[PDB]
Amino acid sequence: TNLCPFDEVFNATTFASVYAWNRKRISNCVADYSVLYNFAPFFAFKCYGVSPTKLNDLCFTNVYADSFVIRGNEVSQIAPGQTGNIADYNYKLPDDFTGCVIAWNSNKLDSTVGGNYNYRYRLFRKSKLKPFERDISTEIYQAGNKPCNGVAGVNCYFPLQSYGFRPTYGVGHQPYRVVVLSFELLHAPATVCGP
Amino acid sequence: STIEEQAKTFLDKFNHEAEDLFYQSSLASWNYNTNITEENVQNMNNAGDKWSAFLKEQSTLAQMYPLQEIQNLTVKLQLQALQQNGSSVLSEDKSKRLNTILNTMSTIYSTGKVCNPDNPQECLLLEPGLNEIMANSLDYNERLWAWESWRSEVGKQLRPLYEEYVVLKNEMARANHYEDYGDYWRGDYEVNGVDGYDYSRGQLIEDVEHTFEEIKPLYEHLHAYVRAKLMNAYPSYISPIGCLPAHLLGDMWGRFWTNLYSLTVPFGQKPNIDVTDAMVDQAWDAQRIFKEAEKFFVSVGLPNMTQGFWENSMLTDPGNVQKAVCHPTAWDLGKGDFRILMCTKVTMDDFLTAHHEMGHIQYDMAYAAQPFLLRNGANEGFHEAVGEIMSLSAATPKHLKSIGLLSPDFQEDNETEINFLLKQALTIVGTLPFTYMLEKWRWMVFKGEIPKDQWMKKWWEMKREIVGVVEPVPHDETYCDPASLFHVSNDYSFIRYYTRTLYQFQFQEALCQAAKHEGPLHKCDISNSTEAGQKLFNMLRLGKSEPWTLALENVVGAKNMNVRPLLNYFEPLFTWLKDQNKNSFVGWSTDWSPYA
Ligand SMILES: *[C@@H]1O[C@H](CO[C@@H]2O[C@@H](C)[C@@H](O)[C@@H](O)[C@@H]2O)[C@@H](O[C@@H]2O[C@H](CO)[C@@H](O)[C@H](O)[C@H]2NC(C)=O)[C@H](O)[C@H]1NC(C)=O
Ligand SMILES: *[C@@H]1O[C@H](CO)[C@@H](O[C@@H]2O[C@H](CO)[C@@H](O)[C@H](O)[C@H]2NC(C)=O)[C@H](O)[C@H]1NC(C)=O
Ligand SMILES: *[C@@H]1O[C@H](CO)[C@@H](O)[C@H](O)[C@H]1NC(C)=O
Ligand SMILES: *[C@@H]1O[C@H](CO)[C@@H](O)[C@H](O)[C@H]1NC(C)=O
Ligand SMILES: *[C@@H]1O[C@H](CO)[C@@H](O)[C@H](O)[C@H]1NC(C)=O
Ligand SMILES: *[C@@H]1O[C@H](CO)[C@@H](O)[C@H](O)[C@H]1NC(C)=O
Ligand SMILES: *[C@@H]1O[C@H](CO)[C@@H](O)[C@H](O)[C@H]1NC(C)=O
Ligand SMILES: [Zn+2]
Repeated sequence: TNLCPFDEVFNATTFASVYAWNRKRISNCVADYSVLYNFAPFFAFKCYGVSPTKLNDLCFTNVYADSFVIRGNEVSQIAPGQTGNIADYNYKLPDDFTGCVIAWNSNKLDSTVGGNYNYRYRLFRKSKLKPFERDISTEIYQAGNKPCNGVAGVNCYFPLQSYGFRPTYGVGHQPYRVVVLSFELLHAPATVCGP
Repeated sequence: STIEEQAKTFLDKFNHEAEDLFYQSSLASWNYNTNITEENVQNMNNAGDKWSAFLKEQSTLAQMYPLQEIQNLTVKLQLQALQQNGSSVLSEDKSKRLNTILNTMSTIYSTGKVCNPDNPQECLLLEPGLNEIMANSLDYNERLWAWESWRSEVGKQLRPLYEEYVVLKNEMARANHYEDYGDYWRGDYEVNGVDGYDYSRGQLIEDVEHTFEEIKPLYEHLHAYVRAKLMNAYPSYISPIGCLPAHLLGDMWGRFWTNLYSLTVPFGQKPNIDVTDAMVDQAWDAQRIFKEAEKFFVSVGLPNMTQGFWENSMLTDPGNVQKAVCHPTAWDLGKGDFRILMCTKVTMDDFLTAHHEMGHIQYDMAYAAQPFLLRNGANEGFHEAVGEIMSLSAATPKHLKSIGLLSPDFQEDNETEINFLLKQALTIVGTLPFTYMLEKWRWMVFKGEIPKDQWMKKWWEMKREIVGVVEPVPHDETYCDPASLFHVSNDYSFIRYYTRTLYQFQFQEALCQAAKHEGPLHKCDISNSTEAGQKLFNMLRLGKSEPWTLALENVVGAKNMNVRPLLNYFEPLFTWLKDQNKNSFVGWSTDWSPYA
């Protein structure tokens, strides 16, 4: 039996940034919900649409795993119907989202003295993201009426800022690795489910 | 895009950046304060320069959003903070001269030594030596020698510098669209824009005189009592109808009358309330003290301390290998980092200082959600007010009984209450006239009502008429007596102490009324009162987002400063002073001087 490889999307070395969240497909496998309760400390295991207990005896079409790390006081924005810098400009979920959100503290391997400026988020954007959309653009945000012509300067700002995690911040500024799972059902026959 | 969006975006980018730079500066300063080493000094100096450079650059980049097109009052205070010009309005030569004058005055104050008329190799400085003489000596001549020497071998060297400093600061204030430097200082209390909560810069003065008029009688009675009991230690040196000489007040400048408790004790026989022996015999340490103080704050609804507070903070002297500055301070590094640096010992004073510092920490934690520039007290007199009001309840005998100290069959007599009230009055009520006189003198000097050739004459006339203190030796126009104080040699404000002293008792009265307390106000404990915690937290969380008038109204229900709560606290002492002063003269005469 080919088990679902939920061992590389939950235990990788380096996770993606907020503005470049990775998406890995999981299909044609057998569920391993038991090992999911490893890494016992969970800051959140909120689920939507379906109950965690009944997720075992359910067959779907495709399961998507999205991974990124956000600060402590911003985990609340990973949920339907939320507004904020993370929700509007980085990651948006639909109002009818079905799945679970998993978050746990990571201030042991995602922080360093001096600052971990390898994780960055989008701060300014002209529009607001529609649900499930990425944007790896790096143009200069025009905050005025005079064109910037792709350089920095008055009323022209770089869109991406860097967190700078340090291992002495609080439980709201400390890093938190967040993995969200989405369940979709299509006209194709259901295959992704265990015994 | 209107100016509103352009200002909002600029502030939104400034407030991520400032957070990182301030954190790294605060971490460097904390590392220096824990380890006094050359490498740490280098890191502190190298990290406290990027902050200044970035602040100046953003202030220069924030002058293009005029404050008449912006209509949000939350974005108009950040721009007010960021648009201050300071000393940048001056030329390069003027700024260099001002910095040199300030540094020279600070150096002369710090490294200042007076030397004896006797053998000239052994001679002292202020700390220690010139404070031990002023605090623990009963000789009339030695105190006079110290008082005259400090103002003779230091005061001469600041007047030529203070003249140019006054001129340059007035020119800078006028260039920054003000009236003088005193108006610049008063601008902290200025509120405009919000209807019904305005406060002009000139109204602060009038409020100060209005409060001092009501404060006058209690201070006059206390002055008469201190004069009456101070004539026993100096039988032939104090006039029954005159003013108290300046070198007999228990302090170098007479700021506090605390060191007169040994000479002016109401009932000497009865001890005071001390729990040092009880703490020692119960095996108490710094951890126990801070846990009890934490339980005190938990009892009123305020939250716990952060887990990082216990691990990242130093509460005991490291020892001999490490060298640190043993000054009790509360640190708000930002981004969730709260630390307390204090060399705790097993003493009642440290027990109260722990509550004071944790009150500061709670105040800092309250407004962590506000923007960076608004993360401060509403005015310059709330942080100490909160500390003192939270410290006051800890010294009550009932709270001591609650925490298992002091025997549970203690008889709280009606004489230890008088002793405690007089001890509190010697340090709370005896400093308001001094602060008022000093601030009024500096304000009049800045405005120009006092010409340059009348500084000392006006200073001594004001001290004689307001405070009730007469100089022991005549002073000409060559001395500069006010500059001998730390807060005058180093550029600092002084009315914040008066303002905080009036604020603290208003806060205490409001919280005790909210706690359903019955009896005298000085027997009040706010423990086990959720309402008194919510009422305070409603103001603690605002920060600078709202004017100080609204913040004061949110707690005390009033609109401005008041002195009735202060005089209610000292009411039994006031009645006792009337009872004891029946056969004495209440008041002083300006004419009498010791050298007349
Ligand atoms: C603050 O209150 C605690 C808890 O007391 C309880 O809650 C009160 C509101 C009231 O309803 C009491 O009757 C309750 O017992 C006090 O702690 C108790 O103190 C008494 C002293 O008589 C002691 O016998 C109990 O064992 C204590 N309970 C504990 C430690 O859990 C505390 O003394 C109060 N602090 C004050 C009044 O300053
Ligand atoms: C701070 O100082 C700068 C100059 O150092 C001021 O900028 C000038 O202000 C005057 C005032 O009318 C204008 O005429 C100039 O056009 C401004 N720019 C320059 C380059 O001179 C600035 O206004 C000052 N800030 C405040 C709050 O007064
Ligand atoms: C996660 O990876 C680490 C690194 O080798 C390993 O020690 C640990 O056992 C892994 N945990 C799981 C649940 O796979
Ligand atoms: C002021 O700016 C803040 C910043 O978001 C905004 O929430 C608030 O609504 C603004 N005030 C008004 C009256 O619109
Ligand atoms: C504060 O800490 C104590 C002991 O750690 C705990 O019992 C209490 O529940 C905490 N308070 C809150 C509000 O969590
Ligand atoms: C502080 O102590 C010494 C210098 O006194 C220093 O070498 C050491 O690294 C410091 N300890 C810390 C930072 O924990
Ligand atoms: C204290 O109480 C006693 C007993 O009533 C009374 O005689 C005395 O005047 C009161 N005041 C003082 C200061 O002792
Ligand atoms: Zn304080």
